Amino acid sequence: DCNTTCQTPKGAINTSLPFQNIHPITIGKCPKYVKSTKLRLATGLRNVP
Amino acid sequence: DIQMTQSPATLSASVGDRVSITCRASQSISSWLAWYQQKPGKAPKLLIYKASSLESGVPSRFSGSGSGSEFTLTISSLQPDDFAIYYCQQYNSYPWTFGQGTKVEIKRTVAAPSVFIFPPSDEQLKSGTASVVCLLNNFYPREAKVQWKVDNALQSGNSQESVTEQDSKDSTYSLSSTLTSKADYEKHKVYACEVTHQGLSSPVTKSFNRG
Amino acid sequence: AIAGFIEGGWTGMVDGWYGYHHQNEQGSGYAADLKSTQNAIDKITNKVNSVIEKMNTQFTAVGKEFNHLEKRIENLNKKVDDGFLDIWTYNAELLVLLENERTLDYHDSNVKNLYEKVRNQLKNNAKEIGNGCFEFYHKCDNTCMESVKNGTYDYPKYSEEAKLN
Amino acid sequence: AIAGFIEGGWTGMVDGWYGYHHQNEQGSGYAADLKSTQNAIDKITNKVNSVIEKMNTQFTAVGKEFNHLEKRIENLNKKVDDGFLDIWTYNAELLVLLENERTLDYHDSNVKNLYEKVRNQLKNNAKEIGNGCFEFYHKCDNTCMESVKNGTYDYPKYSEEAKLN
Amino acid sequence: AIAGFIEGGWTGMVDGWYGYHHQNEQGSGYAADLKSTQNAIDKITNKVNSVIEKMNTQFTAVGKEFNHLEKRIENLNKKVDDGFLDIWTYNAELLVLLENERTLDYHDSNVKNLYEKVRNQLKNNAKEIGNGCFEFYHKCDNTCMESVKNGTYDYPKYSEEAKLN
Amino acid sequence: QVQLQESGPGLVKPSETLSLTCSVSGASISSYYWIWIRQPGKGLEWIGRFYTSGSPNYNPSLRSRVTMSVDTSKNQFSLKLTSVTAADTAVYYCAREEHITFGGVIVRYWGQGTLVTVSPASTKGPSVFPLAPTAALGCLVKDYFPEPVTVSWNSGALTSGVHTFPAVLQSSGLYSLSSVVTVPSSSLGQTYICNVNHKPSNTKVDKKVEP
Amino acid sequence: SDTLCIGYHANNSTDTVDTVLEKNVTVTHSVNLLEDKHNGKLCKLRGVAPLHLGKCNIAGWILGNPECESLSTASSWSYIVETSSSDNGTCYPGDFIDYEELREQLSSV
Ligand SMILES: *[C@@H]1O[C@H](CO)[C@@H](O[C@@H]2O[C@H](CO)[C@@H](O)[C@H](O)[C@H]2NC(C)=O)[C@H](O)[C@H]1NC(C)=O
Repeated sequence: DCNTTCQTPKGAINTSLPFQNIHPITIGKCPKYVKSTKLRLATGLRNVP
Repeated sequence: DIQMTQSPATLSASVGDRVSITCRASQSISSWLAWYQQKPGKAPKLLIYKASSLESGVPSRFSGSGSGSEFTLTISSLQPDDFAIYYCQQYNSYPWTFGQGTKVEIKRTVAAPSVFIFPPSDEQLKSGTASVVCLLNNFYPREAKVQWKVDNALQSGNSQESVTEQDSKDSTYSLSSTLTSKADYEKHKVYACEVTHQGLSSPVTKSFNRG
Repeated sequence: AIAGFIEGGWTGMVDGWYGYHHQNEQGSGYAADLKSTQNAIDKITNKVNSVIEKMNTQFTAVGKEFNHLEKRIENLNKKVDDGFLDIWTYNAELLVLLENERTLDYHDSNVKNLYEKVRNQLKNNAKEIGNGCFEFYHKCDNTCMESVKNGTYDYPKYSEEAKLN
Repeated sequence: AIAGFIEGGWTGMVDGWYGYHHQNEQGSGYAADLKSTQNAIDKITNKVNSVIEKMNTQFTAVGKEFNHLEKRIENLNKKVDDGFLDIWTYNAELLVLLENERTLDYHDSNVKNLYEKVRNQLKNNAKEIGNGCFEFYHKCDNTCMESVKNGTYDYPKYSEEAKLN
Repeated sequence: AIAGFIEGGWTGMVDGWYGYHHQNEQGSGYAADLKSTQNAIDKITNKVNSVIEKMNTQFTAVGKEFNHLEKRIENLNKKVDDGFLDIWTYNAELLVLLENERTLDYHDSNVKNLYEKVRNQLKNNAKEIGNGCFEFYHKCDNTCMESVKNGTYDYPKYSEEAKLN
Repeated sequence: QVQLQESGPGLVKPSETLSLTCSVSGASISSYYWIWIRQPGKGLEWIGRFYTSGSPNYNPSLRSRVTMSVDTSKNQFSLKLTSVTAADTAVYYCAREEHITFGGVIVRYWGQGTLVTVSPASTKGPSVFPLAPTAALGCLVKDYFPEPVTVSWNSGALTSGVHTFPAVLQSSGLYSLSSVVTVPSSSLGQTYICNVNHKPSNTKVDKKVEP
Repeated sequence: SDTLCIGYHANNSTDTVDTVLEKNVTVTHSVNLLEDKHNGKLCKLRGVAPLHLGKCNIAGWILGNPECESLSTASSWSYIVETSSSDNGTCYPGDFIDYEELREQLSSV
């Protein structure tokens, strides 16, 4: 009984973020499929204790 | 410092309704605004920090919006558990200042009170004071007239009532009216509690005979 | 600035991204520059939101069905999907690489422009030990220390005390 | 530099992007540094042209026609069009965001490197009031003022006059 | 720094990207700063590899065949190919333009941060002639010259000799 | 997740010095900024912040009277409010100030709050009376000072249908509280005891409520 | 004797980011632009429930195969779901002319 904007054969995704790596075949207003394992964007500074 | 002006002061909406609480800063505070939920007799729970960012474990029905001065907390589909006082807090500069508060109560279908009457225990009677207690149990709305009677005689300014906070499951209230003797109590026989509520067709009377 | 001349960062400084550590007769401790930390967050939030919000995607069903005598257009459909995959994986990855460089460069600028505001106010009254520190040749009380922090420092009234030291 | 230490810009300076305001006995007024303004334009024109000219588009007819029994390949055509739309809207938007940052950073560099050429020539002869200005401790005539502007300033002949002031 | 204040580069400096030219009684010559050259290469190799390696392409056969009664889907196939062509030519070209700017800016930073380490150690003992050079007011032997290079220079023991000069 | 626990006098006389202690378990007292927040009636007011190393900050409207300290050995955080009046009668909360993030600095973990009354009036133990009896039965926690009183049923076993009422300030200046519970009338043949704790008078009493 | 220092934040964050010049740079704070999580459920798209067919495919459902009797189509759906067990189609052998085209046109009603 869940609600979604993007549907995938293995399960619904709810974001937000511009990119996904769940599944290439998607139905709806979906994030663009990429082959990346991570797309981490630094916000803080270089951590040197 | 910065004055946080909150609107509304009180709010009453049904389950499924959209609720909007507006906070205003006396100067531009960028996006350094937090929203807290304070349940009765508890410490405030953080719902939204940084004007719009949602706290981990908080239902997505809660949402924040705004920048500068005008800020908005939104409960998209109100739930019986959402009964609380909601607070906005700026953290742009010191001192940190909170909003005055917004109390949200849950609107539901009319429920008539269960009326109970309690005579003063023969233990209390041994010290020169008698307290007759009337209980209105699990009712909505909160408002009810509770009038005391010793014969047919209506009682004036020797009674005090206390109401429970709205039940976080079925959105009902409980009211306890207390009539405080001993020489005056031993004088009279019948002790009636007249209950006027919008759910009842006519006033309900629960009484006892002394003995 | 970051790992440049100022060797490391402080785990002791708890309440901000950039700030100051002072030491005098009244005491010592870390104090976060709130104003510069707040701006840094406000600009980087704008960066994070810009990368996120500018992606406005159309309603699309990626899935298609073709029979045993439609393999050519099936492979055309695959070429379209694999084409978008390669374009997006490459652009998204490089965007991250380029923005992370700019973000860490941005933090370097803020730490440097904070050192070059303290140095810019003090001159002769304190010696640059390096490592981001200024050893005062005079008595700098908590008001003197706070006057540097907000940028309302009075130079001449300590220079004569600094000259003998 | 821009909104950094130099508070605001001049509506009075009419004929250039960066320049100088002087004040002496002979008079006062705004004078635009033509050479640095000209380079700035020449580099930014190259930036604007590079974003424009590098788009070399093929002759294409985007329009296609499919009957009532060709909805699958019609939707494949839509996926191709909506795919290019999303790629181009996203890349064009971010390119603008990233280039505008670089352009405003470029202007900041030019204003800073102009201040740090005047400061670099003067040293002791003028005090840094901040706000981009230098209060001379000596008589700086229109030739003295122009000698700083073109970068042929003579330092030692005013230092003794500056020392007493 | 590059073509900024330091006029030109040295063909004489053979073994590094950035370095020093000294001159004293013991002799003269070019010496490459190995540590800063090594880092510069290590960072730019990472840049070159990042642009190269992040391209992970799918196994695809671009070629398709359509008969005389399949011109619409033939032109759809051409639109897909010409679409990818335009996207890739534009992105690849601009990426090169933007990265080359950043690389030449990176080299400028390294040359500047090397000058502003020598200047940062010396102060009064040598005069800035400009052009990237420091004319010592005292005897700076090969050990003195090497003490500046590695960043372990002793300032006070020459200042009195520099004061009279 | 970290625990914070407020401890204090509960009752303090006018012009005296209030001393409160925040006992922290789960994290080090030396690693974080710690804040005091009080609510009177009125909304929330931020007292100030303190850190081991260092430089505290207090609200300008309180600066002259407030002092904060950290005990590293007992892992404790203290508040000292001097020359107190009736305006200082509030529920005092100790909260942790989380390290800088993208948010960045926000109160997430709070204590459960401690009530402090400013009055020359003396401490008084309550007299507990049974309210004898679906059937309703209760306990009357009568004549006490100051707040609060904790009431449970069957040593905390009975939770279902329990209504502990907010206290009422009587004509005497003392407090009266009622606590009721609705049980099946078939389940009375099954002991019902109310446990009453009033901390400041050190009154601990249990009471069997029988029909 | 009196000192003032300029510095920057550090914590015990082990989050690493990759820049164009440097790999595995440990940072104090970060955000993930990639979504790598799903609820593992076939949900309602646009607020409208999907048409689930179970042991039947579109051919079996639309023609009214005897094995597809215990199946009720709603007034509307956002998408159609078939399973790996959707083997019930044309029980009598033959060709369903423009089957895929009908499937595409029935996908959302
Ligand atoms: C529909 O249901 C199933 C398909 O899953 C059919 O049952 C099998 O049919 C195959 C022929 O394809 C036989 O080889 C098997 O022996 C059957 N039993 C199995 C595999 O469970 C069934 O015949 C179909 N019926 C209709 C009316 O379409």
